[PDB]
Amino acid sequence: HHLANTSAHDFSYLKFVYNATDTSLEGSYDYIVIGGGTSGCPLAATLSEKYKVLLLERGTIATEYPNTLTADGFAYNLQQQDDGKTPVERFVSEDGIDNVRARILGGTTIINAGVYARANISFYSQTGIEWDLDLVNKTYEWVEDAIVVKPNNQSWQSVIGEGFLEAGILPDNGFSLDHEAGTRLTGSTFDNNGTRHAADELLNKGDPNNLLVAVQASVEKILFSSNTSNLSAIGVIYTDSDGNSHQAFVRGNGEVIVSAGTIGTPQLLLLSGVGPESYLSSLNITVVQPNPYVGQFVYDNPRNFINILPPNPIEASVVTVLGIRSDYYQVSLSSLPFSTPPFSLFPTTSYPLPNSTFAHIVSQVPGPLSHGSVTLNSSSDVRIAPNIKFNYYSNSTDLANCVSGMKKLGDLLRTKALEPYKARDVLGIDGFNYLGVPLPENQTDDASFETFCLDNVASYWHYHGGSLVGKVLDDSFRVMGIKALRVVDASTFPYEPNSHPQGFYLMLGRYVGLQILQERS
Ligand SMILES: Cc1cc2nc3c(=O)[nH]c(=O)nc-3n(C[C@H](O)[C@H](O)[C@H](O)COP(=O)(O)OP(=O)(O)OC[C@H]3O[C@@H](n4cnc5c(N)ncnc54)[C@H](O)[C@@H]3O)c2cc1C
Ligand SMILES: *[C@@H]1O[C@H](CO)[C@@H](O[C@@H]2O[C@H](CO)[C@@H](O)[C@H](O)[C@H]2NC(C)=O)[C@H](O)[C@H]1NC(C)=O
Ligand SMILES: *[C@@H]1O[C@H](CO)[C@@H](O)[C@H](O)[C@H]1NC(C)=O
Ligand SMILES: *[C@@H]1O[C@H](CO)[C@@H](O)[C@H](O)[C@H]1NC(C)=O
Ligand SMILES: *[C@@H]1O[C@H](CO)[C@@H](O)[C@H](O)[C@H]1NC(C)=O
Ligand SMILES: *[C@@H]1O[C@H](CO)[C@@H](O)[C@H](O)[C@H]1NC(C)=O
Ligand SMILES: *[C@@H]1O[C@H](CO)[C@@H](O)[C@H](O)[C@H]1NC(C)=O
Repeated sequence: HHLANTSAHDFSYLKFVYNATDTSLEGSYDYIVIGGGTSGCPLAATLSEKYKVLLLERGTIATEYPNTLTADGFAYNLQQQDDGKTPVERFVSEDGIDNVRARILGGTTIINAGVYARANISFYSQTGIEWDLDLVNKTYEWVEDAIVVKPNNQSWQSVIGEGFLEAGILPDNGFSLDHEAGTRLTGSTFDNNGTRHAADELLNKGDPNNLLVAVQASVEKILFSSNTSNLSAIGVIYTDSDGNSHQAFVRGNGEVIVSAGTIGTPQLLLLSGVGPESYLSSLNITVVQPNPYVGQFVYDNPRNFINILPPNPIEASVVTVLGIRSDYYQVSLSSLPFSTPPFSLFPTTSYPLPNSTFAHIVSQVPGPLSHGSVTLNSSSDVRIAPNIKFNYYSNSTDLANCVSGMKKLGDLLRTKALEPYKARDVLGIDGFNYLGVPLPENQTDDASFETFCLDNVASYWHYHGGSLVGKVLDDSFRVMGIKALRVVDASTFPYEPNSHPQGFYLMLGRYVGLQILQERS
C-alpha cells in the first residue's frame, strides 16, 4: 500500500543546501551530522523535526553528475575517472581488490545498484540491542513510502528467478521486501521509469526552517571539551572547496553524530584522537579517548561470479530477483558490452572486456567471518584515503560458504531456465561461452572450487564495521567514554543485516534520530 510511485527525483531540499564556503553556516547548532549519506540524511531530517541541525557532506549535489539519477547511468559512474570531485571515489584494498565508495550528497544510495530489502528478522535478537520493533517497522515504511517501488518485470531477472527455483532455492516467495530463504522479487530504489531515488530525497522530510546542509564540506576533526574529567564532543572543523577552514559547534544537550561510512567514520575518529592508544601515540596524535577497536573489525563480504555470453542478445537489467540461502545470497546482473570497464565490477583493471551482452551471475558470502582494519595513511589530511584491508577468506568458514555458493551456481547453469543461453547445445555447462574464468571442472574437487573462490574474489561493495556496537559504541550508538558523540552508519555492525543493506541503514538513520529525540524529551 505504502510503496512510492514513479516520480521525478525530488530536489526540493536544495533550498536549504549551501556551499561550505558560506561562513554564515558557522556557529552553534543542536546537532551536527557528519556525512550526508545513507544513514546521515534520514538522521539529519529526523532530528530537524524539533532541533537545529547542520549536515556536512564532503561531496557535491547529485545534479552535478546526471548519470547518478537513472538506472541506465549505473555503469557510467563507475567507468568515470576519479578526479577527486566525482561521486565515485576509487580505492584498492591492501588485499589487491578494487573497490569504490560514494562522495556525494545522498552517499552510496546515489551510486549503488538500487536493491532494496529489509533486515533478516533474526538480526535484531542476534545483536542483543533492545530494539523497538514496532518503531523499526514504522520506520521502514517511512523510507519505503518515499523511495521504494515494486519493480516491473524484466526478462533477464525473470529467467534468473526461474533458474534459482529450479536449482532448489526454495520456496517461491513472490514479491517480498523481506530477507527470507527462497527466491523472490524484492524492492528497488530505481522507479519503473528508471529514475533513481535515494537518501538525499529523505531530506525533503526535514523541517526547512531547522535543517541546513553544507556541501563540499570536508570534516577533518571532531573538537572536544578541554575539561576531560567530563569529556564531550563540542563541534567540528571542516574545510571548503577553496581550502579555507570553518568551525561549527553543538550546544546544550545536543550531539555530534558521525555518519561518514565504514571508511570515513573510523578515519575521522582516528584523526581526532579516538582509537588505539599505542597506534595513535606512534603517529604523535594526542589521544583523546583510548579505544583498541576503532578501525578494527572491518568486513567486506566476498563476491564471486561467472559471466556468460549468450549467443543472442539479452536485455540489460537492474537487479531485482534474489536467491537467498543461509550460506549464500545470489543475484544476476545483465549488461551491455563495454570498452571502458566499470571500476571494481571486476577485481582488477586487467580483466577481459565483453564485446557482446553478458550476464554477471553472482554469489555473496554471509558475514563474513574474516575481518581486517582501517588505518591512517596521512596523520593529518582527511582527503587522503585511509588504508583498508579486509583479509578475504582468512577464515575457513567463509571459504567453505563460497564453495557451497559456487556449486549452487553450477546447479543454476544446469537448469532448463538457463539452457537457451548456451552457445552450444551440448549436455554440459561447457556449452556456455564465458567471459573470464568458468566454474571449475569437477564438483568432487573441492580444492578446485577453493582455488576458484580465492583467486577470483571481488568486493560485494557491502563492507561494514570499524566502529562496532559493543566495541566502540554502546547500544544507543554512543561512543563509549565520550559525551555528545554518536556513530550511525555501516561502521556499526560486524555482520550483514541481509543481502543488500541500504534498506537497513536508511531505516537506522531515522530510527536512531527518533531514539535521540525520545531520550531528550
Ligand atoms: C557500487 C555499490 C553498489 C551497491 N549496491 C547496493 C544495492 O543495490 N543494495 C544495497 O542494499 N546496498 C548496496 N550497496 C551497499 C550500500 O549502498 C552501502 O553499504 C550503504 O549505502 C552505506 O551507507 P553509509 O551511510 O554507511 O555510507 P555512505 O552512504 O557512503 O555515506 C557516507 C557519507 O559520508 C561522506 N563523508 C565521508 N567522509 C566525510 C568527511 N570527512 N566529511 C564529510 N563527509 C564525509 C561521504 O561522502 C558519504 O556521502 C552498494 C555499495 C556500492 C559501493
Ligand atoms: C537470518 O539471520 C539468522 C541469525 O543470524 C541466521 O541464523 C543462523 O542460521 C544458520 C543456518 O540455519 C545457523 O547455522 C546459525 O546457527 C543461525 N544463527 C542463529 C543465531 O540463529 C539465518 O541463517 C539468517 N537467514 C538467512 C536466510 O540469511
Ligand atoms: C563552492 O564555491 C567555490 C568557489 O568559491 C566553487 O569552486 C565550488 O564549485 C562551489 N561548490 C558548490 C557545491 O557550489
Ligand atoms: C515487522 O515487519 C516484519 C516484516 O518485514 C514482520 O514479519 C514482523 O512481524 C513485524 N514486527 C512487528 C513487531 O510488527
Ligand atoms: C614523534 O615525536 C617525537 C618527538 O617528540 C619524535 O622523536 C618521533 O620520531 C615522532 N614520531 C613520529 C611518527 O612523528
Ligand atoms: C572464524 O570465525 C569464527 C567466528 O568469529 C571464529 O569462532 C573462528 O575461530 C574463526 N577462525 C579462525 C581461524 O580465526
Ligand atoms: C598510502 O597509500 C599508498 C597507496 O594506497 C601506499 O602505497 C602507501 O604505502 C600508504 N602510505 C602510508 C604511510 O600508509
